[PDB]
Order: sequence, then C-alpha cells, then structure tokens
Amino acid sequence: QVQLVESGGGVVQPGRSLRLSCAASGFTFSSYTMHWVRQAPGKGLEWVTFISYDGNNKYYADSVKGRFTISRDNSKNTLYLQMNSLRAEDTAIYYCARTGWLGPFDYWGQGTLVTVSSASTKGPSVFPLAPSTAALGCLVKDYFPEPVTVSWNSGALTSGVHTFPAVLQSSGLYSLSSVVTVPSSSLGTQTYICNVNHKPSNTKVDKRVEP
Amino acid sequence: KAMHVAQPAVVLASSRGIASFVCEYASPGKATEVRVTVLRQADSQVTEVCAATYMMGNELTFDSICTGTSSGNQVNLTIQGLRAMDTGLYICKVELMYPPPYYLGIGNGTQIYVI
Amino acid sequence: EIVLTQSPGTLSLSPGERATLSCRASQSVGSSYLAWYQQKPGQAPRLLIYGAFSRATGIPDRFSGSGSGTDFTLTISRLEPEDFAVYYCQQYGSSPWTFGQGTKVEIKRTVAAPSVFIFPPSDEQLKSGTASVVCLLNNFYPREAKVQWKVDNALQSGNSQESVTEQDSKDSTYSLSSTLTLSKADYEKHKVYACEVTHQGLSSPVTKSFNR
Repeated sequence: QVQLVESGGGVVQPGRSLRLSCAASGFTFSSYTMHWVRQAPGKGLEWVTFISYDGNNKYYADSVKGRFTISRDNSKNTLYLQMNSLRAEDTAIYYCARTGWLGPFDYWGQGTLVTVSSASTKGPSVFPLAPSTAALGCLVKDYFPEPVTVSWNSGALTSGVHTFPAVLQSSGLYSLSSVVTVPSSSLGTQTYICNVNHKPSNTKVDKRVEP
Repeated sequence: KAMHVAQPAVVLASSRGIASFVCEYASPGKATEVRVTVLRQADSQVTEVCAATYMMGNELTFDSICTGTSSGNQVNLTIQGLRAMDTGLYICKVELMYPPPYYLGIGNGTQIYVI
Repeated sequence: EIVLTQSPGTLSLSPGERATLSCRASQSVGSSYLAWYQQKPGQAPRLLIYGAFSRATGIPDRFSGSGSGTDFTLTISRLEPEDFAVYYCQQYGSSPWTFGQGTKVEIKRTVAAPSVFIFPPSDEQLKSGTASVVCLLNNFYPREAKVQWKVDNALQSGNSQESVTEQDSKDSTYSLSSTLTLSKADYEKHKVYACEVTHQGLSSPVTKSFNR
C-alpha cells in the first residue's frame, strides 16, 4: 500500500522559515516525481512545486519563487519543502502528491496545516449564548491557533448541534460559535455545558450555559 | 505550440527478439534536457521498460534492454530480449525538463508483436 | 499559464440524478493531460479520472470523462450519497500545473426558511470590555442568505463576520452564524440591536431585535 505521511506543520511567524517532510512507503520512491500542493482555508487547490526523479530539476509556482525550495532524499524515501520568508497568505494545508507515470497526481498525503502569524498561542475565552424549541450556545473567542473542538454535555448531546467554522478577527485571533436547539421544556430541568478543547495551547474549558 | 509525441502504430520484433521504432516529439520551443521513458501498457497497469536522460547533441545512453540514438527531435529506440510474453503496447514518454516550461508528452503507443 | 474555468460553481441535485460538470481551458490541453479530482471536507483530494477518459483504480464506473481541446466534461450517471463533494479539474501536461476553481455538488431539497435567533453580549464579556452580538440562522435551504445588522435602525458595515456550516448530514440544510463586534463604550451608546435576514423561504425579510 502506497503511503505518504506528512509532518512539520504548525505556527510560524512571518519572515521565518519552516520545513515540511513527507515520508513515502509502498513504492519505489526514486522512480517517481513528486509535488507539493496547498489549499488555503475554504479555497481551492494551488500547485506549489515539482521535483524530478533524482532532484536535478525543480519547478515552482510564481507565488513562491525565490522563497521555497523542494528537495528529496531517495535513500530515506523522504520529500521536503523548505519554506523561507513566509507570509500570512502562505497559511494553508500543504499536501505532498506523487506523479503517476502517465502524468496525474495519483496519491496524496493527508496534509498538514501551516499557519503564518505573529499572534500568540492563547486558549479561548468561553462566553455563554444564553437561551431566552429554544437555541443556546457557546461563543469561543480570542484563541490561537486553529483548531478547537467543541462538544456538549461531554458528548451526551449531539442532536441539533451546529459548530460553525471559526473566523479570523482583525486582532489575529480566532472566534467561533457552537449552538444547539433543545426543547424549551428542558430549560431549568437539564443543564447544558459546552466542552472546549484547544489542543495547541493544551487548554480545556467547560462552560455552563444558563437561561 | 503544444507538446506532441508520434510513434509507429505497429512493429514486428525480429527473430532475434529485437524491435526498433522511432519516437519523435514536437515542442513549442527547443529543450536541452529531455528524459525518455518507455512504458508498457497492459490493461491500465503500466510498467517501466527503460529510461534515459539526454542533452540534445550529446548522444542518448541508458542499458541491458534498451539502446537509443538521438537525431534532432527524434529518438531511435531499440528494445532487445523480447520473448513471447512481451507482445503489447509500448508507450513513448518524453519529459522536457529544461529550459522551462516543463512539458510532459505521452505517445499513443506502439503495438510490438513478438513471434 | 493554462487557466481552467469550471462550471457551474455549485450543482444542486437530488440523489439518484445525473450530474454533468464542465471544465474549459484558456488554451488547448491534450486529452492525455486532463485529470479530475474529488475532495470531501477534511480530506485530501482523490484522483478520479486521468487522460480525460480513464478511471483511476477502484473508481466506480458511474464516473466518466469526455472532451478534448479546451472543453471537458465529468459525468456522474447517478449520484450516490458519497458523491456529494467538490470536484476539481487539472491539466498536468506543462508547468505550472493548474487546477480549476472547483465545482461543489450539493444536495437539493425543498426550500426551508431559517429560524432566526439573536443573542446579546453576555454579562461576562461586557465586564471584560467588549461586546459580541450573535445572530443565528438555523437550518435553511438553499444556501443564499443575507444578514444585515441594524443599530438604532442604522445599517452597519465592516464590523461583522459570518460563518456557514456544511450541508447537514440528516436534513441537508445550512446554518449561519453572524457576529457583530463593538467596543463596550460603543455598545452602550445605542439601544436597539437588530438582525434582518433575507432568504428565499421567507415571504419578507425577518428582523429579530432586542434593546439593551
């Protein structure tokens, strides 16, 4: 089984450098050319860079030319992307992909997130969206970086839950909301707690939401 | 203007078990580094026969199975050792590596019959 | 650069129906150099079709490709539940490798109006010095919707942000959350905070509001 496992993603400040790796298994690595492709959040696929079988020929997209370098170590079955002079707009999921012998990108890694930002790693502040069929929720504000996960009543409440994509505020921190619709009758009878996990800052917060 | 690869529809391998065919390509510009790969197509499963990298005007050297000569945009390929199982479709693949742009060219295939 | 333009941007179809997706290239692409990829949210792309017509290994035969020159078509003869997803065409015959901008294949269902709720800033947040007003549009279809914020009946611009869920797994609806952010001092200069929602399932735009 063909396999492409990426590592090295994370948060990096603008202007700095960061190296991604893609470890290949299940095929003769040196017999294939390889690429990196990226996808900014909510956007399409953008080809980044190409490297030939033995690394003697390298091609780059114009948006990264002179800043990114592709390389490969065929004895370690590993592909690398060295990113220099990073910019906010390089923030994206980065995928490695193998070129089929007939040309298409026939296998892709599962991707790693690179966030370019000067913001500091902060857990979120969790404010209630109190009810007043009823809707209630949690506003998970001012955290960095992505992602956070939200559950309700430690996973016992899943029906009618909507956890929205975060937005990036002008401060550089993210905010999301998670809401749930429940029977009006249960207000005062059932307690509603949203459980936020911000794995990048290793923070867990439980917030009880009351009428 | 775009990449094209031409190769013969059919060739008969000799009794010596050697088959030769010309593979020629057309490109918008003039490449100076070219990689030629011979592929075998058999029910969507493709295997590599041989491959060589090649600066034009510097002779094309691979071996053990394929020899080649170069002349302008033409590559005369010779495949040796053909037995009985190797009757099939042999695709000429040409990659123009430098100067940019990179171009990939895939021929339509040569049906090689071995007797 | 060979620019690929896909259409339509979004196809809304019921399960079991036939889907036709177009990819147009700004200059000729050899048929041998055209691929189609499928992508679901949270997953990497998957090769579906290459050489314009050939299915990748394991891709089911309801997927087929056609076309040549500058004009290519991906057909799904009957949509199965797993086929609702984003599809990208790509040319891989010369650098730079380029992709179309994607076509989303979405579940069509009956029109559903949003249920609209508004949430004032919490007391805790106000104590911290900022105010976020949240407007929730719950379980609507189709996706097109407009939220306008009004503060003392003046339309707001540039001080709100929106987010929309993926199509719901059970009822195929969307939900939208919009946040108006004001400083506390500005929040306390005004009385009426209103969220006005326009959507096809509503005979006229609905306003939800509250007073400080």
